[PDB]
Amino acid sequence: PMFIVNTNVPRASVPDGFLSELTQQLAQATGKPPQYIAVHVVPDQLMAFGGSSEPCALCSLHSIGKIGGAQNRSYSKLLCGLLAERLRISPDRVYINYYDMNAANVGWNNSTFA
Amino acid sequence: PMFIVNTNVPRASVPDGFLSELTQQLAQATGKPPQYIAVHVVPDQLMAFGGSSEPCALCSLHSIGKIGGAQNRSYSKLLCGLLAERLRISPDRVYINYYDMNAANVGWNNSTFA
Amino acid sequence: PMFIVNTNVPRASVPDGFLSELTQQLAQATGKPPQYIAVHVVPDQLMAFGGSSEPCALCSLHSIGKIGGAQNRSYSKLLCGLLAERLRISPDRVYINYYDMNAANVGWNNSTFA
Ligand SMILES: O=c1c(O)c(-c2ccc(O)cc2O)oc2cc(O)cc(O)c12
Ligand SMILES: [Cl-]
Ligand SMILES: [Cl-]
Ligand SMILES: [Cl-]
Ligand SMILES: [Cl-]
Repeated sequence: PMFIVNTNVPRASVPDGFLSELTQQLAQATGKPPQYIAVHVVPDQLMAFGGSSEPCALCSLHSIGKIGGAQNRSYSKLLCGLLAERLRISPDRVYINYYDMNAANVGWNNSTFA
Repeated sequence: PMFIVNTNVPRASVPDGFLSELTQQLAQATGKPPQYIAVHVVPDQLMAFGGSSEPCALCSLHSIGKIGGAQNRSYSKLLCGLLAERLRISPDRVYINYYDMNAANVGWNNSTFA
Repeated sequence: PMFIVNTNVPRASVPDGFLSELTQQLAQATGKPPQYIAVHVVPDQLMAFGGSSEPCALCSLHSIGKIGGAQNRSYSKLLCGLLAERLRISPDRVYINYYDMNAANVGWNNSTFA
């Protein structure tokens, strides 16, 4: 899977080891192997949520499967919790878009997963 | 909803109030309450449109509903007009991707909209 | 069409002319004129692939049509090859998400493709 976090929180407030923690936690939550997990954090962004420039985050999780009603609720609770605890962003200032990818539409290692 | 603009226009050329203006304009255009509108502007990007690095933008609008042929035409005029007036980006150098998101696939506040 | 690459490779390692090379190669691969190809390269990103911060890339190719199993396999071989030769990124550390966009959901020049 691929998880991206865009936030207006400054780079210095992203703690050491945050990307590894995201990798390991997504491994547990999605059940996917850590070797297949890519994570991307983008701090210092020019963003607003509800018109306010208070800390916020816009995120996306793309995955071949393991996307669905109940699963996405669980990811949101896990990921919002991480963003609140580590980046001090309130969960009502976080959007996470979920994408269930067809294997034919994910390229990796000169091929696709299909 | 969520609106993101990636542009090679420099940070100093993004006028004060641009995020506030986009928020307010998207609230009226989408009919969604301003509280639900998130905006993200990413200047200073390494980008080309048609092979040239004159001002350009790649944008996305994600919304639970309020996406469709006629509505997206209206958004495109609104958003190209704003990018042209405020960022001096020609409308023929702007791409906007529109995403009609299922409520189950938008996470917010430890849960999803479903 | 639109091609985006996010990578942890530093700005200085993106060779001069890389955006033009991507423009021309994607024009040939998609069959669309270069005037309609947009490219966005984002270096120096805080990213991990498989828990490792060795060079990697997360990419997306959005196209109105010209997306499918066999085409995406061919795009992946082409794009992994360019990233490996030009950015020295191993193909097993590249993800490319492919998006077949509906004509109604792409805005350009105050209009939509539809
Ligand atoms: O060639 C087009 C195109 O590749 C694209 C395009 C835009 C975004 C995207 O994610 C994928 C696309 O192919 O959009 C167009 C919109 C128009 O109104 C007219 C066009 O000729 C295009
Ligand atoms: Cl996956
Ligand atoms: Cl929404
Ligand atoms: Cl969706
Ligand atoms: Cl679409």
